[PDB]
Amino acid sequence: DPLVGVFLWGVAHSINELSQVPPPVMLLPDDFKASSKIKVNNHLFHRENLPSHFKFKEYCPQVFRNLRDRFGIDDQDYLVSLTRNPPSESEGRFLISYDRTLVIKEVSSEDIADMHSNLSNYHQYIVKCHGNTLLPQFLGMYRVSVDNEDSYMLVMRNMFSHRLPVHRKYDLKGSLVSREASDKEKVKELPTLKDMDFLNKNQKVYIGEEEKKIFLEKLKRDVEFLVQLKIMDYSLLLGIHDIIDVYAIRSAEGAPQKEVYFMGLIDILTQYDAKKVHPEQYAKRFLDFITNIF
Amino acid sequence: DPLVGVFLWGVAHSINELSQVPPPVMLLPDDFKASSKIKVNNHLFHRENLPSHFKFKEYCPQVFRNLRDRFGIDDQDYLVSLTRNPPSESEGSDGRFLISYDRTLVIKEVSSEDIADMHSNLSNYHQYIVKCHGNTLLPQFLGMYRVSVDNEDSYMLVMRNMFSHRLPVHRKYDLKGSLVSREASDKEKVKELPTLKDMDFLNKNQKVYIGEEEKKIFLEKLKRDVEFLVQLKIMDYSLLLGIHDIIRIDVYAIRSAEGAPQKEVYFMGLIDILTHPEQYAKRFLDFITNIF
Ligand SMILES: CC(C)c1ccccc1-c1nc(NCc2ccccn2)c2c(ccn2C)n1
Ligand SMILES: CC(C)c1ccccc1-c1nc(NCc2ccccn2)c2c(ccn2C)n1
Repeated sequence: DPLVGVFLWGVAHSINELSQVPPPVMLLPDDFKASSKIKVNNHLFHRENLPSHFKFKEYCPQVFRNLRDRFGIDDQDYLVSLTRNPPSESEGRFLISYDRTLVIKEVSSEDIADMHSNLSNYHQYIVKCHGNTLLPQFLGMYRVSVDNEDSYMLVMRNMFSHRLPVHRKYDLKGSLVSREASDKEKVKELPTLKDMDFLNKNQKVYIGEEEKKIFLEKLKRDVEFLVQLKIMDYSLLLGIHDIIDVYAIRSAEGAPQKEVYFMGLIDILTQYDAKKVHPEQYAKRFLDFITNIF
Repeated sequence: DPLVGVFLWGVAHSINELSQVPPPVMLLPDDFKASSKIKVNNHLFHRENLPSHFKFKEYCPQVFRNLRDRFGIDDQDYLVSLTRNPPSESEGSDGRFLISYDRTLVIKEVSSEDIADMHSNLSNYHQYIVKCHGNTLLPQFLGMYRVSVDNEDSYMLVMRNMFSHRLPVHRKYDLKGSLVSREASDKEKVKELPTLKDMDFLNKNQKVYIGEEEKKIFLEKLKRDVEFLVQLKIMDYSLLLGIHDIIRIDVYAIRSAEGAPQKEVYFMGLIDILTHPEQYAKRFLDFITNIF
């Protein structure tokens, strides 16, 4: 595909540019309004793999580089992960690094515009909690272009594992209205189940009091932050593996199952799928709901 | 300097793109109309070394890559030579003129009008080079670029150095064999290594002593080189002649004969070039055949 080829070229190009720049000690207001653009135009050359006209734009290169650092990702390992072997495509557009450490989700221009408003607060928040959050870990944000058709790509750390594959998968909002996976959905090998499917299966999460106190104190301040930003309609992604992964929690010793849990916050924007009441209230309902999965 | 920074960035960038492409076995007519352009534009990012706005264009990437190959230059060694260390500047050309740190390459700024002319003859030049197996007194063109910094485009042209990477030139002549007197000005002769001309050559009574075998070869080369320049309707070219007195790769170099009055090394090749002419050639050949 052209869009992926240009994307992988652009990542390689931008990481190389950044190796020349030394990392600042401190970000500045302008670093969050910054970009790097490249317009390439090969006439009667290179016919292989890339198109002859394309653009590539990295949003806030200094901020994303600092976020990669703060989430313990090295710029060379980031490049290796996205380019050394091609990413796989999952069901817009939604790709996983060969090594299954990273996720690349196509988004809309209006999504990029939303991301820009809160990137500064997000950065402050990340510094303040030392990269330790259930929120998505944003690693980079790009606009690849092919003949005046722009496509916005957004890279996040995978909330799921590089090794242990997910057997069951839930999107939990704690809605008053029925949240049920449709029949169309349940024909998939690993379908995205919802609130009602969770309650009907009588699913519980068994992790132990120490681990749970930590997880819920994390979720509380993550959610308080989302309220602060006047954001809502987020879900807890919950993946379960029946028998470095920053979102993973082992089953307690007492547990009725040898299980590993993967939990983090998501959105229509940040969902692990292709692109398709007051916020203080949404939070309280949401927290009640997900406090009762243990 | 911005222009050199962008130039060296572009060379590195263009050689890297070419490492992805495998070299064709055969060029096509389109390879000689081809180009690679890049416009970079960083808003609020990294006002350091490169500017935030610039373009870079490589003319005929496939053709210059084939020419580098045909003149026995490896694309990696070419990149190493232009970028590993910064080039030095000389001030004897009508624009910028740089020498690779390793003194194997020369980078001469030219004009848009020059580039337009030189483009039309690159195909015939390529034919000619294949036909003579890279072995010519003409410049060995290795690459051809347009770096742009603000509104201001500057066309750069890379050639193998006709002079040496080791043995430095002590004396230096530009010979046309003009009807008018060609004389170095007084301003000039104050320089450490001045560019002397026809009349200065004749007055100093300079001769070139190389031996009849080596001279027959050199003159048969110059004849077909010059016949080619006529074919291209080109004139106002000079023979560059540099001399190393033995008091202290090089494809243009010839050692003094045994019988010679001096242990000297000569560097000769054609310059101010790839674009009445029948006349210019005859005068030019007569003149330079009489330097031996
Ligand atoms: C806090 C949020 C992660 C974020 C980080 C950086 C910069 C901006 C944002 C953002 N994220 C959106 N959604 C994604 C989302 C929301 C909640 C949980 C998980 N993922 C947003 C907005 C504004 C409207 N929407 C829909 N801002
Ligand atoms: C065109 C050049 C400006 C020039 C004009 C008149 C007379 C001489 C020269 C000259 N030619 C050098 N190189 C040999 C060379 C030149 C061109 C192509 C290939 N090779 C020079 C310098 C200074 C250092 N070098 C190495 N000047």
